[PDB]
Amino acid sequence: PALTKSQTDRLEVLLNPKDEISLNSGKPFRELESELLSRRKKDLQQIYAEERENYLGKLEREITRFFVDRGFLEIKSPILIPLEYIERMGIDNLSKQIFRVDKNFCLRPMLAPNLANYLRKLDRALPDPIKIFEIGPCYRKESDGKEHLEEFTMLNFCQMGSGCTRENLESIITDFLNHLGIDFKIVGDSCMVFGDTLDVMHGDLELSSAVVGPIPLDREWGIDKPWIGAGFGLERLLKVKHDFKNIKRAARSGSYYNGISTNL
Amino acid sequence: PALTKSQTDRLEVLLNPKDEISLNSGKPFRELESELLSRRKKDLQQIYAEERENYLGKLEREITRFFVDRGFLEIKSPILIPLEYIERMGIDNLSKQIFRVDKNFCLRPMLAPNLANYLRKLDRALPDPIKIFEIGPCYRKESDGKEHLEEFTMLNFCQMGSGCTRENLESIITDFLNHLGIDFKIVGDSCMVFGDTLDVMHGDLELSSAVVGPIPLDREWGIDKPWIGAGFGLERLLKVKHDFKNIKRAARSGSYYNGISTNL
Ligand SMILES: Nc1ncnc2c1ncn2[C@@H]1O[C@H](COP(=O)(O)OP(=O)(O)OP(=O)(O)O)[C@@H](O)[C@H]1O
Ligand SMILES: Nc1ncnc2c1ncn2[C@@H]1O[C@H](COP(=O)(O)OP(=O)(O)OP(=O)(O)O)[C@@H](O)[C@H]1O
Ligand SMILES: N[C@@H](CCCCNC(=O)OCc1ccccc1)C(=O)O
Ligand SMILES: N[C@@H](CCCCNC(=O)OCc1ccccc1)C(=O)O
Ligand SMILES: [K+]
Ligand SMILES: [K+]
Ligand SMILES: [K+]
Ligand SMILES: [K+]
Ligand SMILES: [Mg+2]
Ligand SMILES: [Mg+2]
Ligand SMILES: [Mg+2]
Ligand SMILES: [Mg+2]
Ligand SMILES: [Mg+2]
Ligand SMILES: [Mg+2]
Repeated sequence: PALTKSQTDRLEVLLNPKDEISLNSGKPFRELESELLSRRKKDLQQIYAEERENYLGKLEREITRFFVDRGFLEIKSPILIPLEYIERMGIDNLSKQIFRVDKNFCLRPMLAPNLANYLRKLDRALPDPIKIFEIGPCYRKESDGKEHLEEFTMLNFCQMGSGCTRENLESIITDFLNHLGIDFKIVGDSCMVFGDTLDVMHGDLELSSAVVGPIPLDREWGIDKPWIGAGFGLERLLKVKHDFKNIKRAARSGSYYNGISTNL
Repeated sequence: PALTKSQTDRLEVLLNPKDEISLNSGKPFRELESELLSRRKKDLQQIYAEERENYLGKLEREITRFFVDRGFLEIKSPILIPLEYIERMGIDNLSKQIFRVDKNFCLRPMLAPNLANYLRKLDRALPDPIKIFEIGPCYRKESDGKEHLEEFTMLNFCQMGSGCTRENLESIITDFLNHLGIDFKIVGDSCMVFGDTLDVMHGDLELSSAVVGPIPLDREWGIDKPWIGAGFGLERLLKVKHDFKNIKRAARSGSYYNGISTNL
């Protein structure tokens, strides 16, 4: 008895990357579902007993330690931001991906504007170079796909002043991804906001877009020094680390806990 | 030369709880402002050199360790939630405090609905009792006040099954606030959502509302076991810990870093 698409979809939800269970074997659907369900219950019992940290939270904490230890100031800035920030980033009506809140606000689609404000303000107080980073939620309307979430988690680190070269930027990215054990290559790309970017690729998967300033947009933000920065999606890092087939396994969600289906 | 309200407001921004500087001394405004500015620059230089962690982020990590170590599963759930969750929590049109996103969504004003879903789902897999917690942003339209933010950070921990008594709930709260070094008392109050609550008070400041279930709302969420839970505002905990006069010092913001004005 062949499997329906609904049945295939259910078994894929319950299947984990570490499993070696074939759906196209001729085993009956209810027997495959029940076996997968029992393994996932066991996986959750082991997490609860020994490993009670959330993957996204744990990765945020790991990344935070890495950048604090390397001299970067940890920033926590608003997620609900002025809609005016969007036009001032030169996002001309990505502009269609913005989640609007009431009349004058939106959910941030990137961390960059808040971090530009911090760079400008902190340069009045802190010695050269200024090094800061943030990790937190960001929001984009997206087409349903294996690599995109509408609610995702960004890391953005940046530096302003001395040391703001492509060479140093690549070196930080290398040290960062070596710490996480993720292989990568850097490929040139372009962005309608920042211009030329350095894209950090794992296979076909874009982990990060990075930028070497200065750029003309800086004057709109009161920035007048060289700078570098890079933005990474944490759920994409987790997708790589755990070999997930769909980024939803990694997302904020009532539907998966650390890649294990909660629909048991 | 007396100080204007604008001048007073500027000096209050630059003043920290540890300062012993009188604005009503007769010192000229520009000399007071310049002295405060120089101390705040020094405070930020010391943070950057030695103490680069954000207060909200550091407190989230401290609380996370406390509850993981006590057997609670760390949850990270969506901040952007279905508007339908609001009516199902019996919030009948707090309903006016909700930030609406597009047509069918809103920014969560509490963590409770997501955690109720997790309790129900995890009870299919995990042994008794089920203990979970979340920390993260929540959103309420509020009047401008010393104790309220429109974007704040909630902790909610909860337990379902055995051990779900007022006695155990108070004991967890006591252990938690003793760990943070915050004195408190518990006072009865009422809530249009949950019914009777136990409110955790520091002086006149409400740190938490806690609830001993079960309650009739449980049937709407598939909950049929006893439960306990409590929700705490992290920025209010930081307000207490650091003696801030206004909770904005503690908030996600481009305007303060760890209680130090960024407008220097
Ligand atoms: N919708 C999304 N879901 C999950 N992660 C995302 C999403 N959008 C961006 N990211 C992550 O944020 C990083 C920096 O954002 P950027 O603006 O470069 O994305 P992007 O170039 O639009 O990505 P893509 O081309 O894959 O849509 C990306 O490299 C990616 O890792
Ligand atoms: N607008 C806010 N800003 C900061 N913290 C908040 C806010 N609303 C609630 N909290 C925190 O969340 C906890 C639990 O939420 P709850 O629904 O009990 O708040 P509340 O009873 O409406 O508080 P209040 O009466 O002070 O408005 C509160 O005890 C408080 O510590
Ligand atoms: N490449 C990432 C973001 C890189 C930016 C790094 N940091 C930062 O935002 O400050 C610089 C800056 C100055 C003026 C105007 C905007 C920004 C992305 O595309 O999401
Ligand atoms: N006192 C806190 C929240 C306490 C709730 C604890 N945990 C939880 O949400 O699950 C129980 C539950 C079951 C059915 C419907 C809603 C909730 C506040 O008022 O913000
Ligand atoms: K496999
Ligand atoms: K999500
Ligand atoms: K004082
Ligand atoms: K805020
Ligand atoms: Mg994109
Ligand atoms: Mg791209
Ligand atoms: Mg990109
Ligand atoms: Mg209230
Ligand atoms: Mg109250
Ligand atoms: Mg309350």
